[PDB]
Amino acid sequence: MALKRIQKELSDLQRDPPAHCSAGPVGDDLFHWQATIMGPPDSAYQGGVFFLTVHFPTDYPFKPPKIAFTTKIYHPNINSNGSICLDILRSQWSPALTVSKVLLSICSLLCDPNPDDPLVPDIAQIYKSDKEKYNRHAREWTQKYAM
Amino acid sequence: SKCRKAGCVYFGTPENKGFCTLCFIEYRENK
Amino acid sequence: MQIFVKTLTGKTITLEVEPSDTIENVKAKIQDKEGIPPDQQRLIFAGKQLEDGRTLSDYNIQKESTLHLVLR
Ligand SMILES: [Zn+2]
Repeated sequence: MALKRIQKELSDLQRDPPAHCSAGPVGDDLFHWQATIMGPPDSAYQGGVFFLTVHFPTDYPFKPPKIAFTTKIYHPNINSNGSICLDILRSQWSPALTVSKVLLSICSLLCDPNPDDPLVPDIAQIYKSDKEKYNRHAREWTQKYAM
Repeated sequence: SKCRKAGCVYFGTPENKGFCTLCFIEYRENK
Repeated sequence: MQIFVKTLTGKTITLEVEPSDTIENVKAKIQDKEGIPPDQQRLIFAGKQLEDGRTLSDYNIQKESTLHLVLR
């Protein structure tokens, strides 16, 4: 049943690819996927490309996919283990959402970080107290790691 | 249609005896 | 066969290709259409960065398949 759902989503991404995000299988295995987020214009992560890893639970779409960053990023909501603190990946998930939709939200998260739900508080403290030192540090982190 | 090599993520081709292009050249040179 | 190349700007470019074509071949083909010298292109497919020196048959790029293009 999940094999069908995953396939459906994969057909869609071939039909209307979301301009900055790309997702697809690792090898011939449909249950493990690899995906990228192009760094958003007018954000500190601009130009950089960011590789992620998505595993679907066998009871997908009812349980959310497990998505991590493989590329390093200076963000309050993404830790060194590449874990993403997003609510639509935990409690607010709905089987009506797709991987396309989630990837865009993760992109939005790069655009507008959640400063009150911080995986790495050090970084979130800068995003409040020193907005520009954040913008400065994220740019280095985009250039060394994502270029 | 994954390449025949155990730990290879790339896709093969019948014309390359089931190997992805660079495994084929690895096979032909070893062969 | 036919493929789609989607830039971050929004515009989708349509390209006539073959399975045995290399990346250098592709990056040269978009120079013919748009005018973006091959060294300044960054091509992605379905989550994987394409590496010059490997064919499209490797990455399983088939008909109607879509490549994202980052402008370096
Ligand atoms: Zn191989």
